Amino acid sequence: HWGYGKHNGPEHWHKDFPIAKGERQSPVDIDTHTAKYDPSLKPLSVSYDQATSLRILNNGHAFNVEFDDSQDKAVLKGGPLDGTYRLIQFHFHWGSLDGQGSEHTVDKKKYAAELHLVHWNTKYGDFGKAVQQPDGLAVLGIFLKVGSAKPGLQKVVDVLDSIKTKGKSADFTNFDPRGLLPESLDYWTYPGSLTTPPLLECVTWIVLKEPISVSSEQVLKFRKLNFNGEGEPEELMVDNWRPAQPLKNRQIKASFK
Ligand SMILES: NCCCCOc1ccc(S(N)(=O)=O)cc1
Ligand SMILES: NCCCCOc1ccc(S(N)(=O)=O)cc1
Ligand SMILES: [Zn+2]
Repeated sequence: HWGYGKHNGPEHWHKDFPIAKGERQSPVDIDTHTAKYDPSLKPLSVSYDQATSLRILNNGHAFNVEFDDSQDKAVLKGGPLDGTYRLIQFHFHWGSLDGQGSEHTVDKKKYAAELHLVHWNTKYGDFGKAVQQPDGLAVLGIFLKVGSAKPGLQKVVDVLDSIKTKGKSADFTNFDPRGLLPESLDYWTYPGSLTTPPLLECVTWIVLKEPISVSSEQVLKFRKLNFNGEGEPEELMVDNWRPAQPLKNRQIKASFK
């Protein structure tokens, strides 16, 4: 199975997922001087007041916090988007060291981690159908830097002991993802892909300019998770990020000057 190790990592993925070498792969480096301000970009509309979180799962590559997406409860609209995108899950990518972990980079700078809030276009009915469309998903990407603690992240950190290994899940109701956002909703946007297999080219990426800060203890607890299942040799879940891919025939637009 694909992974992040030397023998099954990002360099290998193209052999089973040839779209790895495609025209709109993610993540990418965001060159801030080359991105263009687009005054026609609308403000993001993040409407999470009615979010219903259900469960947290170690899926062997990261942990997902899952939401009830059977109604318009937590949705993303506006910005570059046409229509309404429902929150289905969020997850993170992170490093073994504070100087790496993010998937997107900014002027080649790597953050300690990156949060992905994953949404699907309600005109396609369900997530499985959405990922087969060029405008199927909207992923909101938020950089994490190490500094002061993020209070709204702590309930996530404290449950990770109960989902240490692959396939473990825990009830995770009443979590408010609004606590994970920075102050500003200024963003960059570009057309891209899932950053894990199957690497489908179905994502409108919206990457916030302002990182959130998390504490060293918070990200240390991420690093104590396991890629492996219970009773298997322990492999710490670290460096579960794909490096920047060629931008090719794309331009990154900015919502701000
Ligand atoms: N030397 C043996 C290594 C074992 C792993 O083999 C793999 C070979 C390829 C993949 S892929 N194309 O899904 O990333 C995953 C695992
Ligand atoms: N067709 C099944 C798809 C399963 C994977 O779902 C993903 C959903 C989001 C991402 S990412 N890192 O681009 O936000 C990766 C994978
Ligand atoms: Zn992701």
